[PDB]
Amino acid sequence: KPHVNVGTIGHVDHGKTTLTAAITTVLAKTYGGITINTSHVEYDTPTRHYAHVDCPGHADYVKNMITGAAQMDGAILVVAATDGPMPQTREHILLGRQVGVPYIIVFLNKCDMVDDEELLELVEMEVRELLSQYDFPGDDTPIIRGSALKALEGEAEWEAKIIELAEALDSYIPEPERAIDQPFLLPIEDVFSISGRGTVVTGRVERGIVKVGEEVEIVGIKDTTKTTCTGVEMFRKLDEGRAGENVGVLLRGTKRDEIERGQVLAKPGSITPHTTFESEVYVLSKDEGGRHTPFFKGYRPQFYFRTTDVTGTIELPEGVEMVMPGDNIKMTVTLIHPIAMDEGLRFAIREGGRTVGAGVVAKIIA
Amino acid sequence: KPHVNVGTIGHVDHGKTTLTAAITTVLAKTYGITINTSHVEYDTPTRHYAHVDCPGHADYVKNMITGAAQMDGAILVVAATDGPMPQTREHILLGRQVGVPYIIVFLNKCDMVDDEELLELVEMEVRELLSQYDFPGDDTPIIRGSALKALEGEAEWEAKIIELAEALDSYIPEPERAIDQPFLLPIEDVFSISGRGTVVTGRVERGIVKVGEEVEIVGIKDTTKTTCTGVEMFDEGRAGENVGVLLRGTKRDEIERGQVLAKPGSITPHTTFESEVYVLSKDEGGRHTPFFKGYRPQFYFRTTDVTGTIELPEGVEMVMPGDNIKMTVTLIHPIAMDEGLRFAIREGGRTVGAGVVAKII
Ligand SMILES: Nc1nc2c(ncn2[C@@H]2O[C@H](COP(=O)(O)OP(=O)(O)O)[C@@H](O)[C@H]2O)c(=O)[nH]1
Ligand SMILES: Nc1nc2c(ncn2[C@@H]2O[C@H](COP(=O)(O)OP(=O)(O)O)[C@@H](O)[C@H]2O)c(=O)[nH]1
Ligand SMILES: [Mg+2]
Ligand SMILES: [Mg+2]
Repeated sequence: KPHVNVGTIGHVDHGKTTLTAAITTVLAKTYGGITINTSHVEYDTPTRHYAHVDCPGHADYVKNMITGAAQMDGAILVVAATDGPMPQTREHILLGRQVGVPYIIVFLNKCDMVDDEELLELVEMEVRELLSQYDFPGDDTPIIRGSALKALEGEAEWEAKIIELAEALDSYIPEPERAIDQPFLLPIEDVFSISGRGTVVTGRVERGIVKVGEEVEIVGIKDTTKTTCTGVEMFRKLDEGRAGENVGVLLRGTKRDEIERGQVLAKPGSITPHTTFESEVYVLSKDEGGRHTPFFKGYRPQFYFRTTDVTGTIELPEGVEMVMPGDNIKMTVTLIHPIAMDEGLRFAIREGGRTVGAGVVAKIIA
Repeated sequence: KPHVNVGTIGHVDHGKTTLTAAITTVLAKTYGITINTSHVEYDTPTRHYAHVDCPGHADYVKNMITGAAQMDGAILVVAATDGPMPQTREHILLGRQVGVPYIIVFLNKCDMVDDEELLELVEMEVRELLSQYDFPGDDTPIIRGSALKALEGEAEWEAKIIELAEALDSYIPEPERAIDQPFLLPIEDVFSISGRGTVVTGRVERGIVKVGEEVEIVGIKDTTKTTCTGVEMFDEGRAGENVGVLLRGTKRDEIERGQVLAKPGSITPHTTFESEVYVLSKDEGGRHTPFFKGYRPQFYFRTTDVTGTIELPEGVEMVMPGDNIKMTVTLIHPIAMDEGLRFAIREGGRTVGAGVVAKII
């Protein structure tokens, strides 16, 4: 069955842990470095298998969304009807946009505590306005009015709202693109000359398929060039290399001195090089073995993108003067040379190979 | 001259604006949160008065809870024609809760009420209301007047404005000056200055700290005590000055922002208190929806935020934007506090409410 990665987000005390348990309980009855703190559960509807991540606190949601083990195919925003939207409601929607969470469904929780239908519609309208503020489609967003606690306790009218939520997961969250179905991309690691064959470049194929005879672009670091794949070897047992495989790709004519580590091989026109991008960055705390002191607009660390690192300079948002350990911030980075990147690409910030930060490319500038 | 802060309270249309004008006129010839105020100053022979009046009920609620000046006394205006009305009662109760220490009554519109029995009946109702809220109803000065006929220059009614001013002068004591109260310093910055030791900085709120004096360190953690070994201004530090206080012994990790330095014994730490709270309206940039008993915002006391949980009054289920309510607050750790301490209610460092400590539990 199709595998979908989801997770709960929202303000502390709004009911993310309770909802996580209610979903597991009801679906079983009905259909039966950086420190990463997570709760992991799996559950099934008739057509799909879900892997669900919840986190204990705000800082953990920030780290999961920016560098967690699984990319969320969709998020369940939990909003308590009693408080309405709160600061981490807003912060988690914003972070969802910045890190590329593609869909959000809302579970309006604690509706057992709110008798007033006008009050429920008022909270729903505030949530849709907030979703639309951050470029989610607030008017089309599924909003389920429920009680995680009364569903976990076995009340039929509230268990029905959990079923309604799972029906929205199935209908509203599409399966992501499989890596094998995306445009070919190989992050280049080693570069060899083989006598009377030519230049071989190695790496693990990230996306797609490369076949003997296909044109490839060499993208990043230096101006983009093009060549032809004249052979493909797979490391561990017509010729081709597939997403997830370690391969050696033989190139026509390209010399050792015309291709390097940290460039990519890609389907021509599928990916572009950039120096300048907006990002969301988590700065490691002192307890995670990161920086002890804040940094300012001058800071010049190394950015680690796939198989290489590149120096760059940062700009901070309007009215922000410094960035403290453990903070997350929007920063505009200018790398000393271009790197192949799309929105959603993860990177590390390092100081002599101590990790000090984790980022996601939010928006490419020019 | 001694400076005294006063103001008018009472029900819409009972004559607070008219009385404000009448006092000014007769004394001259004789001698975020949206803050809406009318400010006038007037003098008696011995005292200078700064007087605040407000246009609407919601403005009087905001002035009492978060106004720039603590009232030393309030003039309650009651129309003899209506008697006490809902905002009469609400302002007296709020006055008790925010610690307004004296109320004088101006029974207004007596130009419209020819019947002495009826005037005595309104006076008895006002005295009973004041006593219901622990003001001294039986001994409260009550002046029978007409703000309008005084403002229009009728001598019989101008004389009652003079009677009201003589009551301001005799009934309202001057407040304690901050310089004469026990030393209190809200702690902001904490430095280690090797060769001297730990300096704590802030603006002296009350009193004087002198080199060699013992201070208590109050709030957040269990109370500790040490000695002042130095005072720098940015021998002593006085109320209103920015200072750095050097401490005997204390390490940078044994003192923190949000604690206070105090005269020992003068202030105690508490988690639990009753408060009067004004919740900002949507138009003031506050909350859009009501909150219920589970709400857990931050409470800003002097120099620091502290998370807390709330209990509402019996039979209150929710609090709307723009409402003012009595709430019981339980903070996650103690804060040095007395009755009358103001605080902010914040969401993500953004202000959603203003309150005052009414009773320590
Ligand atoms: N009344 C009510 N309480 C709820 C509901 N869901 C959760 N709670 C309570 O709210 C509190 C916080 O829930 P929890 O799931 O731990 O919140 P989290 O911080 O978002 O994970 C717990 O006491 C829950 O029992 C609900 O639907 N109705
Ligand atoms: N007859 C009479 N009318 C008065 C007196 N004092 C005020 N008024 C009138 O009552 C109305 C309300 O007065 P105002 O001072 O604006 O009331 P506020 O809402 O309490 O500020 C106005 O029409 C005044 O002229 C008074 O002593 N006698
Ligand atoms: Mg939880
Ligand atoms: Mg008025």
